[PDB]
Amino acid sequence: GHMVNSFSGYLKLTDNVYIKNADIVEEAKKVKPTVVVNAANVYLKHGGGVAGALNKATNNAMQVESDDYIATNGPLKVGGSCVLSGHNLAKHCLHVVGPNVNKGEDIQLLKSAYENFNQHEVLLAPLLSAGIFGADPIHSLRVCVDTVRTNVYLAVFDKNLYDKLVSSFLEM
Ligand SMILES: Nc1ncnc2c1ncn2[C@@H]1O[C@H](COP(=O)(O)OP(=O)(O)OC[C@H]2O[C@@H](O)[C@H](O)[C@@H]2O)[C@@H](O)[C@H]1O
Repeated sequence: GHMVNSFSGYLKLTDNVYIKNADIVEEAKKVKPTVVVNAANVYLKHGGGVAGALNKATNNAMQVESDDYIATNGPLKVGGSCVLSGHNLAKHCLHVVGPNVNKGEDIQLLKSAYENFNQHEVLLAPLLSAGIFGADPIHSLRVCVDTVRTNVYLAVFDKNLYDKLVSSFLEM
């Protein structure tokens, strides 16, 4: 049978949102998901954070394909997305651009970002904008839970952040 989208060890937060303390790259190898989400910039230049880890795991294939896409089509809009190959990690990678709060981009665009998730049944995803782009992780989670109606399995790398998110959620 197909052991595709074989998620295990997630906490169910809502009907359609699950969360786990895991490296999204390790989850990708284990699950072989249809879609993995990248927390991208508009240039798909995969730096630190999730983007760099995903790219490193593809031996730079993601960056080469991303360079090609951007050469052809130009940059994404903040809040926008594109579907590219998941290479050796997944069938597809949904590249989504959260607002860069560190450069004072409108936090409103984080709702636009998560809206992209609704075009896909099942996603393995991180918290958009909550790392290098300097949004409050609890805010990213709230906007995710409030916006996404499809099945999202969130991977949080940092144990302490995972614990703060889960406690903060289960108080309301
Ligand atoms: N390997 C990982 N697995 C799971 N979660 C991770 C991982 N690495 C980081 N995280 C967490 O995922 C969330 C997203 O952080 P970033 O990946 O930095 O995303 P973002 O804030 O949107 O920054 C995007 C920017 O950073 C670059 O990676 C990217 O090219 C873009 O310029 C944060 O909570 C971060 O701690």
